[PDB]
Amino acid sequence: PQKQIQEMKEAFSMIDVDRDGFVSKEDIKAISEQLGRAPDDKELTAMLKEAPGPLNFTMFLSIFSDKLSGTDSEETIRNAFAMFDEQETKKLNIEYIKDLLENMGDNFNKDEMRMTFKEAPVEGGKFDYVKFTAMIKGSGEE
Amino acid sequence: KLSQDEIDDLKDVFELFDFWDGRDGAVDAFKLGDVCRCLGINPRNEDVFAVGGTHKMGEKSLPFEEFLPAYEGLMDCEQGTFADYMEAFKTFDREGQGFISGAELRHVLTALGERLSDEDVDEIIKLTDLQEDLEGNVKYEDFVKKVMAGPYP
Amino acid sequence: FSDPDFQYLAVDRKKLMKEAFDGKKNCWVPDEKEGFASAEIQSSKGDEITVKIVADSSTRTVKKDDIQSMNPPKFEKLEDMANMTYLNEASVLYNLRSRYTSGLIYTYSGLFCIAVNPYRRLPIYTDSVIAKYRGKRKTEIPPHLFSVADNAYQNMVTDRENQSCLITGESGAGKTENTKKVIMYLAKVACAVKKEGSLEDQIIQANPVLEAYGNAKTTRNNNSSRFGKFIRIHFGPTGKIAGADIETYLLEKSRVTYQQSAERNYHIFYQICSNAIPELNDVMLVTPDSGLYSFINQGCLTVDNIDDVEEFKLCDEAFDILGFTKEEKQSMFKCTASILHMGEMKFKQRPREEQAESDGTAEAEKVAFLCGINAGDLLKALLKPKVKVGVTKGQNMNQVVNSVGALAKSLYDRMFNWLVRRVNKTLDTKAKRNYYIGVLDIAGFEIFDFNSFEQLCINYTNERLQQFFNHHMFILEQEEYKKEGIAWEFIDFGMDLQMCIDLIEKPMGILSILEEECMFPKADDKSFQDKLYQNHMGKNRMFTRPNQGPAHFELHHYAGNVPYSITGWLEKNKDPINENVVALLGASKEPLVAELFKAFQTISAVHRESLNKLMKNLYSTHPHFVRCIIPNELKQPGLVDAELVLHQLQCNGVLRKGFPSRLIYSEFKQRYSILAPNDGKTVSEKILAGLQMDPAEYRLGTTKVFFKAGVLGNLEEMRDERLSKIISMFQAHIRGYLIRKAYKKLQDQRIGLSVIQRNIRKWLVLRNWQWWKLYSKVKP
Ligand SMILES: Nc1ncnc2c1ncn2[C@@H]1O[C@H](COP(=O)(O)OP(=O)(O)OP(O)(O)=S)[C@@H](O)[C@H]1O
Ligand SMILES: *[C@H](C[C@H](O)Nc1ccc(N2C(=O)C[C@@H](*)C2=O)cc1)C(=O)O
Ligand SMILES: [Ca+2]
Ligand SMILES: [Mg+2]
Ligand SMILES: [Mg+2]
Repeated sequence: PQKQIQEMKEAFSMIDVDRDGFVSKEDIKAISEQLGRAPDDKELTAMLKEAPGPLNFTMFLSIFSDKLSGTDSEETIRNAFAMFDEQETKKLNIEYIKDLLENMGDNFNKDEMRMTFKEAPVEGGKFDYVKFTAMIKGSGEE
Repeated sequence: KLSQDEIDDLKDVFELFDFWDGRDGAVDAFKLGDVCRCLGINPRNEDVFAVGGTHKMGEKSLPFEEFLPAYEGLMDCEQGTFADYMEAFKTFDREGQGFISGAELRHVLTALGERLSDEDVDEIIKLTDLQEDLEGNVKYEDFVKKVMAGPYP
Repeated sequence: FSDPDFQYLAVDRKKLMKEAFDGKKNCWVPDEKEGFASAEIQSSKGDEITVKIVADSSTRTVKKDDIQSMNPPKFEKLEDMANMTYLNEASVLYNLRSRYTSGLIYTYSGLFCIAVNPYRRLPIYTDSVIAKYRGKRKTEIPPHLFSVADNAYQNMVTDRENQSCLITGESGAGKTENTKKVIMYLAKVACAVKKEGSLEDQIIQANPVLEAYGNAKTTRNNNSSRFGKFIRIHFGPTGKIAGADIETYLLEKSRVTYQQSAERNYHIFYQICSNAIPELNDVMLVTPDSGLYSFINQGCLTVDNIDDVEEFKLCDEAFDILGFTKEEKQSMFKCTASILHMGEMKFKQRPREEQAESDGTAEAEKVAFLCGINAGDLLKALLKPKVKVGVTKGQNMNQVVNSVGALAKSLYDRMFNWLVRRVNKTLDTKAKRNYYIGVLDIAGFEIFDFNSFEQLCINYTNERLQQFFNHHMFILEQEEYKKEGIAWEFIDFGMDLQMCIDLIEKPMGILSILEEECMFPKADDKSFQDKLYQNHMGKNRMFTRPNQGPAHFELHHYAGNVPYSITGWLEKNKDPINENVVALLGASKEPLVAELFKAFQTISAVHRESLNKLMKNLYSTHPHFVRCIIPNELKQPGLVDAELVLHQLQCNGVLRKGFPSRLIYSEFKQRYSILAPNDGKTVSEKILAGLQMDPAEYRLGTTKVFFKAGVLGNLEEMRDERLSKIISMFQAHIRGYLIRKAYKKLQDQRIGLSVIQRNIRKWLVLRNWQWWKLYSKVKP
């Protein structure tokens, strides 16, 4: 979490159009419109209450540290997969991990199943959980 | 009966099987016998059925207040002493030295009694490491010892 | 000893020397060819011991069970086989067989005296031999019939009792030949010292007679005995033969006029017409062809190794020395040749209506001369019988052509009767008898395709001897019941055998019926088939077949069930001779005839006694059994028909019946330790005791241990099953071993999956958080 902060501010400048110090409820509808699919009214409104008080940056880095609490190391994650790859292939036969989720531990529910594999780096029946974890949260690019 | 600490060996293992077939608070009947083994036991096939149990995963899900009373049974049933096994195997040893030919082992383990699985036997060997001499025979006595012992000596 | 000229009656030399044996590799296995075969186990895969045929070095497979256990080259060609470590259904063959191919022909093997037919007159009977077996006991001199008598001699003299000497086997097994040699032996030893016999040659010579009258060449062999015999030799205080007396039984009377095929009517007929006594033909009006007389020219007319000529010449001399006279001797043949012509009295289906008619007269007339009486009264009363009810009758074509086939028959029988009678007279010396020895020779049970009254007899008569041997065999145990001291006075066996004997002869039995159902001409075979089933149907235990024919009721006998057919039984039970003839002949000129027809309603009434006699006489004679066996149907010596011998064995002494079973305490270890897997007798001692063994099903002995009924079998199951349950616990144990091994990972992965499954389940929620998208949206 350090260098990320430096990149955070960058994410703070773009949002803060008028540089009104903060992210006015309007500063959001800003870049988003000038950039994407502007969220619904309430979507915006109830998007601020997520933070205790008027968001400067500290409150910006705040609401962002919560949704990143239980982040098991990329290693523990990639090492959690290979725990099934009893052959050191850094890979899993798709139909495997597939059934290994939808029917194991907690019934990966249908929906959550799809939304995942949608981008699944699968190829040739294989499944590089390595590159997938590297993508699930981590190295790669921004 | 059983001891709280003993059941702690059942509680810990149960929530571990119900987990693999989905945490719903119920374990697959067929998977039941394979569970009871996780407690220093070796109940017979027929027996494991005498207390519920199934084959294809999808017959009955057992909960707990019912899973336990089942262990209560497959606990007053017969275990094979070093003797029994020895006396049995002997009923296949003609020479005397106490050696059993190769094929035969993989044969008796399948043919007679209750064949279990080509793989299995091939695993029980590849595992507890039993090597055939340079003729074609293994001293069963020395084998049956390894099985009785357990994978973790 | 040495080696005089013992070359056959002795298991000569050192073939016992050079060369290779294991209680396992070597053993006996089934074989469609030569019975069983020697092999070398080359691999064991559970219930299918794989072996290899040592002969052609082949490699077949045989189930553990079916395998047989081979004896070591020690007991090779043993004598009293009882000594073999192995005396099973296969071990017996290897020995006896190797012996037959050596011309050994003798093995006492246990308590018997087995002897296979050689089919080649052996030299092992010379006086040198006879003498070599004088007084000798039985455990030093090589095994042979002889000694079987020398022992049956001192086991007599010294025992002040009586000795019987039965000879079992099948037909042609060679009994009515060894019975001869046993007679000859007793002759050549204990002696008493133009015209007559030497009272040896008086007995020994009395053979070709009853043989050339009772023995006929039948498909089986060539000198088959068609009549029972029980010669008894008496002994005086000086332990010397003082008396003889023969005893015949059921004779094949239907043979007199019929020979299905490849058979010859009773010998004499074939020799009377051989022209052996040219100066006699014109005394029987016989001209020799015996291919010319319908009555004996049916079957084959000349067996291959029998020279009727000498067979007759000798048969001639026999009578002389036997104590006969010109008359007697001649008279005999006369009534003998008579029958020959008696079957040459052609007849005519006369009335174009259906009546009585003479065809020629020239022949028949000749018969009237031989027998005596006038052809007139004869051919006359032969066609117009006169036998009232205290009137005259009329016979048809059959009632006459089928009439002679009664006269002539009934004659031979009567003749034979007087024949033996005559003989037993010339050799009954009213001397001083003290104890008699005795041999009995009569083919045993027989189960033809179509069983008739005659069969009922032969079988019945044979099933009475069984209760004898079977009884004198129970004693032999109630003696090794003591050696092992257990006294099984908890057995009521032996009566089940009295289910046929009793029934078959009791005052209400079949013989009692067919013997009374004649006291009235109402001989309706239908009124018989009923009356029988009106008294013995569904009460007791006796009532499809291939190539088998017609039958009315069976009889759970011993060697099997004989489907009897009472069809035309009554008339067969006696002589349907036109009394017109009888009385007529009963006044003839020839003494033989008259006496044969001079003046107990017959033949159940002759056998229900003759047998009672024999039996109630044997049960007073210490027995000496001898079993004969036929090597081959080809009757050519040197060969052994595997399946053949084997069979003949499972009827005699291969033991047994429904007695207990005994098993050495040593062996008991291996096939029964496993039933209580938790030395000797001591070992088992507890097992059963702890097994709560119904304590009435056993009696522990000193040699070994005894069980009651097929229980060892009852146990065997407790094994085959239990033993398997062990394998189960093991395999089940193997399963309980694997799981453990994986339980580490089965629990280790638990956390592994819980990692991903929860990491992603928390990753998506993030990719669906307004802010984040916003952040990623801005990733400049
Ligand atoms: N010991 C022997 N030595 C030489 N040839 C023998 C011997 N025993 C039997 N044979 C021959 O086999 C024949 C038939 O034997 P028999 O003694 O007549 O038979 P069997 O046992 O009396 O027959 P059954 O039971 O009355 S049909 C004899 O006539 C001989 O040719
Ligand atoms: C031999 C016929 C033959 O070999 N078969 C049988 C022999 C014995 C038996 N037994 C017994 O011995 C007792 C009861 C029984 O069934 C049956 C068949 C012959 O010709 O004597
Ligand atoms: Ca579950
Ligand atoms: Mg701003
Ligand atoms: Mg005979």
